[PDB]
Amino acid sequence: WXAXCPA
Amino acid sequence: WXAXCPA
Amino acid sequence: WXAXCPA
Amino acid sequence: ADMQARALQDLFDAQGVGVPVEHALRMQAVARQTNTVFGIRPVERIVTTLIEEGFPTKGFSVKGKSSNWGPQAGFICVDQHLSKREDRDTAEIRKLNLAVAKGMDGGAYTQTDLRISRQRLAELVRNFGLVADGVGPVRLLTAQGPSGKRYEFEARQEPDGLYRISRLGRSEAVQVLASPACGLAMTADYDLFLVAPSIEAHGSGGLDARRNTAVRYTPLGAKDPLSEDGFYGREDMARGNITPRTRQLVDALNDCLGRGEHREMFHHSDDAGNPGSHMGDNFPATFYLPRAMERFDEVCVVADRKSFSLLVECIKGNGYHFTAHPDWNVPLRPSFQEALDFFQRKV
Amino acid sequence: ADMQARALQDLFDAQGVGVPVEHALRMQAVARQTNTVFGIRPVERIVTTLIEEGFPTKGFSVKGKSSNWGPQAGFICVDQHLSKREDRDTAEIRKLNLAVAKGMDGGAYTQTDLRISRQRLAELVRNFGLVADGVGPVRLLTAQGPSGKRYEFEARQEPDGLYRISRLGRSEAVQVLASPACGLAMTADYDLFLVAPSIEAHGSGGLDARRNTAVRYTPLGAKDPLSEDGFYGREDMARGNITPRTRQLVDALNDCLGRGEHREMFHHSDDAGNPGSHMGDNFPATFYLPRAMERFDEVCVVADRKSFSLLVECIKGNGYHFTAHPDWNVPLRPSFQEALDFFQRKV
Amino acid sequence: TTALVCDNGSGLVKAGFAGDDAPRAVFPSIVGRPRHQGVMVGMGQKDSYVGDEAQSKRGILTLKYPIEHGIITNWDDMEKIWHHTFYNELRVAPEEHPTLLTEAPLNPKANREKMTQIMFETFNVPAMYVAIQAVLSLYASGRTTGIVLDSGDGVTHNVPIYEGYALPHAIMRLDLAGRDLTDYLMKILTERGYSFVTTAEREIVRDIKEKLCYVALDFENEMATAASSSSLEKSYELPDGQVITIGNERFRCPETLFQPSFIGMESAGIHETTYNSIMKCDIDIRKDLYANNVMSGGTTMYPGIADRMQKEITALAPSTMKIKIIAPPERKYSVWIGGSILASLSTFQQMWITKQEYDEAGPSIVHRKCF
Amino acid sequence: TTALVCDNGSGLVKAGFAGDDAPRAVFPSIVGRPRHQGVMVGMGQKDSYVGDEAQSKRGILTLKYPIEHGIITNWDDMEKIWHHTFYNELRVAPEEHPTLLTEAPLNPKANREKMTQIMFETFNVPAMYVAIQAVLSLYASGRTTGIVLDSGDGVTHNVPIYEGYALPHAIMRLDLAGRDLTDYLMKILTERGYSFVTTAEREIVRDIKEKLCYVALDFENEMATAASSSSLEKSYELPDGQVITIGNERFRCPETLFQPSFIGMESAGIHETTYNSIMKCDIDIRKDLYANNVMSGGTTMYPGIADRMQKEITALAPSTMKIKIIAPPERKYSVWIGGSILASLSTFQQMWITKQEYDEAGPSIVHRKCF
Amino acid sequence: YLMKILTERGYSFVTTAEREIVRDIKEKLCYVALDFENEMATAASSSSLEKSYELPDGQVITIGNERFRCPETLFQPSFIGMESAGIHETTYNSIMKCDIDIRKDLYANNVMSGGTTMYPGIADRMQKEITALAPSTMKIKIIAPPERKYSVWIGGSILASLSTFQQMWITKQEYDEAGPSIVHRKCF
Ligand SMILES: Nc1nc2c(ncn2[C@@H]2O[C@H](COP(=O)(O)OP(=O)(O)OP(=O)(O)O)C[C@H]2O)c(=O)[nH]1
Ligand SMILES: Nc1nc2c(ncn2[C@@H]2O[C@H](COP(=O)(O)OP(=O)(O)OP(=O)(O)O)C[C@H]2O)c(=O)[nH]1
Ligand SMILES: Nc1ncnc2c1ncn2[C@@H]1O[C@H](COP(=O)(O)OP(=O)(O)O)[C@@H](O)[C@H]1O
Ligand SMILES: Nc1ncnc2c1ncn2[C@@H]1O[C@H](COP(=O)(O)OP(=O)(O)O)[C@@H](O)[C@H]1O
Ligand SMILES: [Mg+2]
Ligand SMILES: [Mg+2]
Ligand SMILES: [Mg+2]
Ligand SMILES: [Mg+2]
Repeated sequence: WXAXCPA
Repeated sequence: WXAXCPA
Repeated sequence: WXAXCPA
Repeated sequence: ADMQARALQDLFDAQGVGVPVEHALRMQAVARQTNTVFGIRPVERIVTTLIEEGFPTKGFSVKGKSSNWGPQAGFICVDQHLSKREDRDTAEIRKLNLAVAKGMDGGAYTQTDLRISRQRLAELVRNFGLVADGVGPVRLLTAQGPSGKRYEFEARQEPDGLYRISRLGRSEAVQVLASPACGLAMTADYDLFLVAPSIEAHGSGGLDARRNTAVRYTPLGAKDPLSEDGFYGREDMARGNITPRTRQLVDALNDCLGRGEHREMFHHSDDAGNPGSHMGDNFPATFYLPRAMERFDEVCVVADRKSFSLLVECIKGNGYHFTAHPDWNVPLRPSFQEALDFFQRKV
Repeated sequence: ADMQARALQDLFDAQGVGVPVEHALRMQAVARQTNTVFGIRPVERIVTTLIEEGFPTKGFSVKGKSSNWGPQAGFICVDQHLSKREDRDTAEIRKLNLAVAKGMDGGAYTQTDLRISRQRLAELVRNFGLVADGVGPVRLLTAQGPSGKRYEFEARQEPDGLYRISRLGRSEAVQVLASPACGLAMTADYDLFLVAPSIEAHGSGGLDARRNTAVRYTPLGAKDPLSEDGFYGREDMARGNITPRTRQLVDALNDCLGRGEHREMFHHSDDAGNPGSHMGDNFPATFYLPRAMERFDEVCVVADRKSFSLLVECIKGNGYHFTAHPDWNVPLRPSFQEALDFFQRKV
Repeated sequence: TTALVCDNGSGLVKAGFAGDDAPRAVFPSIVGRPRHQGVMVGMGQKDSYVGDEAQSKRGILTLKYPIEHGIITNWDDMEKIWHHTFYNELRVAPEEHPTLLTEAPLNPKANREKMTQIMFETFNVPAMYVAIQAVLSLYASGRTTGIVLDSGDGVTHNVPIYEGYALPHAIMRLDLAGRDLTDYLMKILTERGYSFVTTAEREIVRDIKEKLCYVALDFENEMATAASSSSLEKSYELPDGQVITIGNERFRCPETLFQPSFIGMESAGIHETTYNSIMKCDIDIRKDLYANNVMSGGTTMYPGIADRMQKEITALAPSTMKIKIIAPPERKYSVWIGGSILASLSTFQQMWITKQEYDEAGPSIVHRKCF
Repeated sequence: TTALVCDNGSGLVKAGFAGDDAPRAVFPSIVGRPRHQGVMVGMGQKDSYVGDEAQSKRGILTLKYPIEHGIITNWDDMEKIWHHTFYNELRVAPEEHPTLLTEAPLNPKANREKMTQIMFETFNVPAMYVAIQAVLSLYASGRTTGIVLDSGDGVTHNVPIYEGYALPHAIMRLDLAGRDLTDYLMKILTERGYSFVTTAEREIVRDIKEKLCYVALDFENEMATAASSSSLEKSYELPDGQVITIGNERFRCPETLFQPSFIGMESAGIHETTYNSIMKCDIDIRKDLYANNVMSGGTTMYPGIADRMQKEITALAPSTMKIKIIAPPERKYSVWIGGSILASLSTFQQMWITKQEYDEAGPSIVHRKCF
Repeated sequence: YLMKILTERGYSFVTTAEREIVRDIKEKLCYVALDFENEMATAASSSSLEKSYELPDGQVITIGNERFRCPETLFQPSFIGMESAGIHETTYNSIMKCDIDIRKDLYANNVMSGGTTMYPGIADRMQKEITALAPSTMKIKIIAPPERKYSVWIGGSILASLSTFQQMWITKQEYDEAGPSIVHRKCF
């Protein structure tokens, strides 16, 4: 993801 | 190691 | 070789 | 426009404020930017030039008193024969000497050398009652020790362009604490008086969560979870009873000053959080207002505790709020008092 | 510049150090080159000139004590009537005589002749309390045996330009051990105190792998694989408990000295590895610092065990490390103590 | 003796002394407990962290709020929260001072009865009272008349009061408030890249709305503008220096107050709920209620929540009414300020439940002004 | 009673006493056995040579390391290594002293269980503990918070710890460390003339990198410079006085830490592995992890491994973070120093597995802080 | 996670591609414990769980205890260090988010789909755990057909076959006229 997690 | 690598 | 062995 | 500084300089000088106006405008630019009122405990006329020159400043850990008189004026002695003189509290004369010696061993470094510029010593003589006999480089000084004592002070010029100092008999050196990173001796910091963000912003995040909310220790009997050093041990040891807003502000108020990179003017918690505050010791203060006041102008000198009350009520009515120190007994917010008296008058 | 030696000579002489400064600068040049702190156990004012003259030195195997007094000062007696005098440990008086006789038969050669230069004997009288009656070549001496005894010493000049010596009654010869290769009598070696490489380099390769890591023998009960002579038998018999770094350093510290090719000053393991070390016996030491200290200068005289502790903490804080001898109880590295006390204060 | 005033809202403990103009202690009602294995023998031994001590030290902790929708759901953690309030934040022995607590209207009798049990039996408080928070917001507004849209972290409730008589039948309550708006923004941000998902990340999204979010004055036109233009895209910097760009959901978060259907909730918005609470009132008071829509509590702090409220009530109100929304700067603390008023009044010193009375009458005495 | 602290790394036994600031014994974990026929009746009878006794006496021996990638692969040789540690190097009866051993995180449970079996049944140790080496590196760094890039002879592992809570899910481990760099330099040197090929020649190439090798701050520019100029060609003198000239591979050896593809290894480098280990952490801790990248263990000793690490993490970290790499001079022993800290703490004296507890609970007790 | 738990035994799977061996190790050996603490007690007591697998090079890997600890991570996400409710608590919490009037029918229709619901005993474990959460009179029924592995695709084949659906396609003309907002027709 863009923020919060890796993707 | 037992598997995966030499040790 | 240059070092380590004869050639 | 330069006239603004011109007027503000006379507002300062009449009131005996020692902040350089060239700093007061930079701090007010920060008050305006952060939409925060804040105050500075008194900076004396004595210190003005030292702050202009760019000495380090007293910081937090440095226990010492600091002089208003002699060539050591505006510095912190640690050859404190001032101890028998500076406040003449008899228990302070010995015991503050020894407690300063404890502080002297720790965080402060020491310099056994004043380094007065002759132009600085001249301004001293021109203002603060030093008595000076000069053959140029061959300078020596004379002063009043404010118990009433008189002294000879053996200055010596150096290739530094700066005079060493000593007192009568001890005519070699004097020791004025010097910041441990710099080589230069520390002068008086801009000790924050209070920080009062706009009350819409007050308490946002954790910003105003002072590390000791009720500031002064009192024991609560058997069920008390904190011992005295358990209570004070959650002060920040470098900043004291800091709050995240106060910390961010004493970053911004150092970044704006163009100050030297280890030469900061503000180090520590606002006096609203200092468990050793005394109210009649804070004045005259300077307060920085984001906006038009309403007798002041927007860098306002507060002369006395009743003028402070009038300022606090004008701050709190404009919507700035600060959680006072317990010992202050400041006025309550206008829109509060106008409700409280609405109901105390049985409706 | 010569003033550096000029000041360092007075630093030495006040502290009673007997290293010649013309050597101290060569050893410090080696400390700087190898980026190693190292120390030398005391060299007495007595010996100074013998080291300058270029006698051999005591080396390792030579068991003997060595005198501070009389014309035999700075030499090793083996006509040890000093044995009843030199330390007056009663068991030492007989038994150290006989153990020195064992050593005398082995590695040391012997000379039954002192060979004092008159200028050397004059410096002796000028400093160390010899009493001298002279008709030039016809010289004889008088001295204090430091139990309290007094003596006559029958010197005789020789075509050597050097006086033989003897004591009262025994008025022919005295036997001062003499290195087996040279003909000259051995004087006191520069007994290394410690070697403390920069801790990035400490333990690289095997360099600091002392041959007996735990230095002093204690038995471990039934499962112990080493008997006492099995333990000490892996000391190097010529250098003692040497480490490859100590060995390389006592090569470099002989090559730099411009010393005569069988006349070396350093022979053996640093005292941090000596199982017979005594701490209150090592002082005053001289330590050689690669860099500016921080009261010392970079060839620093350590006067007493508390000054040694202050040096050890300054070494270890600059990043030099040495594995202390068990009996030393030196201070711990600053960046260690500041972590240990961070956690001992429950966090 | 000063009383404590102790507005333990769902979101922040606000506590202080009566007759003081704002709380001393304002810290979140969170108890964190460490979700990871302690390895440093010394500091990991602290079992749990309370309030601001745990909003920092944050990412190591599972953060539990003891109070949800104004109802205390965990009592051991509320005793932790109150223990820290009295002995670490206020530094007062509660044995010594009366305690004005507060709670929402229309919530379980078990909450007053457990709060009062705990105050009388754990903290030994000498006397105590449990005021309705929207009554306190009128004491803070210095008026006897008005419809208080007190909107908090847990609850939004209207209490209409007229000339000092509350009209309990007209009290609305929504379990829709700043926490449901946090958990909504925490979803709407995943329409952009950003996956806030744990507790503690809840506190980042909370700070993202307490900073960036504002109420659209005309939601469909702000949506049209934000779809047209980047001119709304304020950005925020996460605790690790990543820059989050927000823009459209900057106003869609607090729109959930006016369109609860966004958070999937079958309800009138706060404008319809305020108006419907005025219509529940006697027609003869509605002019004065319309002229005194006091707002209080934190989620009324969004820029443009007044004015949006005024526009929407004025669309509902019958075109000749002076719809006036009273949203003072201090509204954030108005419940506490009004509790400081109330606990200061001399006419109030008879209203404390003394511990003797609680022991004689039993826990029914606490419901003195029930709602 | 002082405890032993006994960091039997893959490369060196470091052993000493708790509360001492560095190991007494530091000698390689090698057991050599003679590969040639003894003919001098007397000294050739010694079956095998351990540690520094066998790194000298070297060319006669096949040198076997008992530990590989942090896993003990030969146990009779590890009992030799420990027998020599206690009775020849430290000269301590282990019957007498507790023993803080260490091991890498994420490695077989059989290693703690065999180490503890051997300590309790061969050496009769009275009590013992088995700490994670990257936790010890924080005790050695005097801080509770940081991401420890402990890089050894066998293993490189990151353990992120925050306020004393390790985050085990974020622990990275690479079997890429100074020994894989030795065996790589031992190949890159054959691009020049030099064929180091046996064990023992492995120890020459080890000393060649422990001396000559350094980390390029900008690898492609150092490659361009070394191809342009002889200015990098430091030379080393082999044990027989041959001069070896090195130059280009002086920095290509430790580049293998940042480009593991050189040693043919599918992995992120140590900078990407440290950053990826920070991203595995809760976003709220990453600021403090970024400000505390402790480095420890020997292969972090290369000149410019900090600064290269800082440059690379700062290229990865989001441009506002204070990327700070903490690489003290003593980092070489930081695991041991931190074990000396730990074994000195009074709060720790309860953590020893006593032999009574091991006998009652069986070998499961040893995994107390497992990772 | 299994790729880590296997290193408690000897086996260091560590690269990608070795990820695919450990994937096949769980797609074969792993199963969900019906009562995790009792399976842990049994596997510590006995070798009776130790199925073994043969790596691509003929090494035999023996697994046993971590055979069930892998998919337990669905019910105890704290194992993979993840702050979350398990899938049973997450399903139940998703039912509680629903209107009370529908929860009876949601409780009676917990469809499972997609591959990680293929572990032996993931139903039944799911049913036991939801039944521990659900209020003791609800028919907690877990629907886990054999084809669940493809149920998302099978259901897409259904959907794309329905005549009522042929209006729902975004045609390229509509995408060109309306722009990319049209794609969010059923957004969630
Ligand atoms: N903010 C804060 N300051 C503290 C605390 N404890 C001690 N202090 C120190 O007490 C000092 C107040 O008295 P002074 O040291 O005379 O202030 P000053 O500005 O140097 O005044 P003067 O020149 O007349 O000596 C300032 C502050 O560094 C604390 O807990 N918080
Ligand atoms: N490094 C080392 N030295 C040893 C060892 N065993 C004996 N020694 C010898 O013990 C001697 C220490 O005492 P002294 O012989 O009095 O030293 P010194 O420098 O001659 O002092 P003084 O002139 O007062 O007699 C020096 C050293 O040659 C050993 O195992 N290692
Ligand atoms: N300035 C603000 N803007 C928007 N939301 C806010 C603001 N301040 C607080 N909030 C939100 O409202 C709640 C805090 O409410 P508050 O009423 O002050 O405490 P409580 O809810 O406990 O009475 C939190 O959800 C917080 O996110
Ligand atoms: N100064 C150094 N420079 C480069 N590599 C070093 C240095 N010191 C040790 N090493 C290498 O690191 C390994 C020693 O690592 P160390 O961590 O000290 O012991 P262990 O690996 O057993 O914990 C060996 O590969 C050695 O080659
Ligand atoms: Mg100050
Ligand atoms: Mg000697
Ligand atoms: Mg509220
Ligand atoms: Mg290691």
